[PDB]
Parts: sequence; structure tokens; C-alpha cells
Amino acid sequence: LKGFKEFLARGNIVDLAVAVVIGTAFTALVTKFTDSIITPLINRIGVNAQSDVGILRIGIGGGQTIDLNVLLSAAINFFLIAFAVYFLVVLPYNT
Amino acid sequence: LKGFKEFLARGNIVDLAVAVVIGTAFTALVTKFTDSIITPLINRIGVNAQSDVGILRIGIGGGQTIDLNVLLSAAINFFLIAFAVYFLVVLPYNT
Amino acid sequence: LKGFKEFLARGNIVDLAVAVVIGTAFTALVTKFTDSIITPLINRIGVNAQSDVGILRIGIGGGQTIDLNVLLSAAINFFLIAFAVYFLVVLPYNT
Amino acid sequence: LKGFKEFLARGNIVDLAVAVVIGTAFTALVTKFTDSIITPLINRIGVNAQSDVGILRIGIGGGQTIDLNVLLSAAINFFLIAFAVYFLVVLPYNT
Amino acid sequence: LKGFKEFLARGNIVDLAVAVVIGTAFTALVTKFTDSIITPLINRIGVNAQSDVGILRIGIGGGQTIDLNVLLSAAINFFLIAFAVYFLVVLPYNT
Repeated sequence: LKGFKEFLARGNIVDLAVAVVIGTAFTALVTKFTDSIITPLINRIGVNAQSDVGILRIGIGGGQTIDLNVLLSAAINFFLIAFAVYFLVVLPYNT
Repeated sequence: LKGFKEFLARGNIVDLAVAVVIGTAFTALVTKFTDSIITPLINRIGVNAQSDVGILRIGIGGGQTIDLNVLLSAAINFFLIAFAVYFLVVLPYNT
Repeated sequence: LKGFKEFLARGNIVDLAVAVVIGTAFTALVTKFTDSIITPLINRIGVNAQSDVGILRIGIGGGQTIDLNVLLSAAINFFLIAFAVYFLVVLPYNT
Repeated sequence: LKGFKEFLARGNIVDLAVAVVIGTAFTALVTKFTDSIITPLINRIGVNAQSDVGILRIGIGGGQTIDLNVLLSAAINFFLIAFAVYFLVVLPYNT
Repeated sequence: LKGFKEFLARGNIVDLAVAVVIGTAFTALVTKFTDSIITPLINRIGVNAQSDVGILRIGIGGGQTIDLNVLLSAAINFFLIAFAVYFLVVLPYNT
């Protein structure tokens, strides 16, 4: 048990490994928040995806989509991350 | 060996590259748990996702889901990462 | 709320853990900017991927694709991340 | 070329970015080893996840699987990243 | 306007968050080159999916797979992450 446990507490490895444990975790509470709740409110939009033809010589030549409104949800991803975390850092810490 | 091994041991490229190797590995364990186990208990819930009528100008007109309960399985994703790391990594360090 | 929200703010666990909240959340606005808008414009290219005849022991032995231009949309992926990170973040900081 | 190739050698960007270039790169060799070689021996466990009768008010009424295979595979996702980083990076460094 | 683009620039976040921007985007370009130029050549090899038998008592029991050269589709990006970075980022820096 010595090799793994006692090397843990040193230096910046505990400041960081658990910190990218916070970067991926919280931004999933809040991204999967965007894209499950809101991106369907952004999938009711639909006006996008003006038809496109790409004739692949391997035979995919019916049509394609140039679909824009998930870019609209890509800001719903970033902003509400940057809203769910912007509230919690400013209130107890930034002051 | 010289170009790689010698410039292996330096600086933060270990405390910081290996530390985003603890981030993914521990949060590819516990997140892959959250949806292996809990989300289909939350997907047993199901009563979510009242339909969302989005008529694409490309021609998909059946229907869409404003699909909630994987959001509920994202709080399950942020919370239960923050407890499995609160005991293995925090209880023998913070104490 | 005490042991949690006040161990919140000490050291590099705020600067680093949310900089990867900014690592994933910022690029997702601009990566998905390049994949909903551009990669479909790069699906109009379509030329690349002359077939590959490759069998498996399961048995898939019809045809493969040796497909390039998403390499040519992965490059559009790295570049505009660099442009969008250079404008809102670096242009007010490099000054 | 001066704004790019002289702001790079400053501070910790080289030690920190190339690091998360190491972080994701290395576990991309190890987590996929987990899930390509082993996770499908873990789907050879087979008997997991007795059907989960979940009533959706919206249209799915046949069954739900809650597969513990991929949790036990996530245990193969965190244990096996630990060995690959301990042998190539730590044995000549911890010594 | 102010509190955003002026608290933006302080400390290491314009390093760190843009440095993990470097960790997200660079590995993605080299890995999709690895996934699009190369997967074809690698799915021509067919080392993957050696037939296996895993009895789901929940009803997938026809034939299974144990993917071996998806391990071989992964080594190609980890090393090429370590090869594409060495020419663009390292050779004018290590000098």
C-alpha cells in the first residue's frame, strides 16, 4: 500500500489531478444540462441544414446537411457552463 | 533514449501530464459507472421528455424529445465523482 | 456547506480546475462551430476516400473508405479554436 | 511569427499544454486498450442488468438494460491506466 | 463588459486555460488524421473482433468480438501526437 498512497499527498499532484476531475465533472452537470434540456428547445428550431450535395466517388450521392443550430447549442454549452460556474466563484470566493 | 528519457524527468511535464492522466482515468471509471448503473435507473424513470415539434426544412417531421432525465444523470455525474474522490483522495489527505 | 464550499478556494484548485472548465467549455463553442458549419461544407468536398478492400474475421468484406477531408475538417477544427481563443482572450491579454 | 513563437517560451504554457497533450494522448493508448481488448471480454460476462421496467409517457415500453459490464470495464479503465504510467514514467523517475 | 475581459487576463488562466485549449485541439487534429487517413488502412487489417461467446441472460448471444487492432488504431495517435508535436512545437523550441 506504500507505493500508491504516500506518494499521493505531495506537491501539486493533488492540486491538479482532482482539478481535472473538477473540469470534466462540473462541465458535464452543465453541458449535459445544455444538450439534453435545451438543445431540444434548439432542435425545435430546425430552419437550418440547407441541403448540400456531396457526390463521394465511393457512392454517397443522395445529399448532406450543413446544419447550423447546434452551433447555437454550442454556445448553450459554453455560456451555461460559464453561468453555472460564474455564479459560484464570484459569490463566496471572488469577494 | 536520450531525447525522450532525459527530457522526461523535468519541471511540471510530469506533475501536470501524469495529473491529467489521473483526471481522465478516475473520471472514466466513475462517470462510466454513473451511466452504466444509475442513468438507466433514471432512464427507468422515463416519464420525462414531452415531445418537441421541430419541422426541419430538410424534411424530418415525426417528432423530437425535450429529453430531461440524462440531465438528472449528469447531476449523478457531477455528484458521485465528488464523493468517490472525497473519500479515497480527500479523507486521508485533508485529515 | 462548510467543509465543502470553504475548502473550495485555497491554492491552485480554483485557477486550474476551472481553466479546464474553460479548456472543455471554450473549445466546444468553437469546435462545434467547425463541425456543424464547416465540416458539412467539407462534406461537399467529398472527393477523398477511394475505396479500401479490407476483410475482417467477423466478415465485413464489401468495402472500406480511406477517408481524408475530415482530416481537412480536423485542421479547420484546430485553427479556428486558435483564432477564437486569440480574439476574446488573447487580444485583450497580449496588450 | 514573433507574437506566436516568443509568447510560447514564456511561463508554463510549454510545460502545461504539452502536458495535457501527454495526458489525453497517453490514456488514448491505454483506455482504448481497455475497451477494445478487454471490455468485450467484459461483455463476455454477459449476465448483467436484469431488465428495468421503465414506463415512459412518450413511447418506449419494452425493456431497459443497466449494464454492469461497462462499469466492470471502467474498473479496467482506471486500474490499467495506473500501470502504463507507473512503468514508463515512474520506474526511472521514482528511482 | 469590464469584469469579464479584464479579470480574464490575470494570473495563469490565459496561460492555463489556453494551454489546455492547446491540449484539446492539437491532439484532436493529429488523432483524426489518425482516424481518417489511417483507420481505413487499419480496418483493412482486420486484426479486431476475434469471435467470442458471452451469454447475456438479457438477450445478445449470437456472437461476440474482442477488438485487437483498435488497440492498433490507438497507438497511431499517441505516437503521432508525439510526432506531429515534435516538429512544429519542439524543434524550434528545444534549440
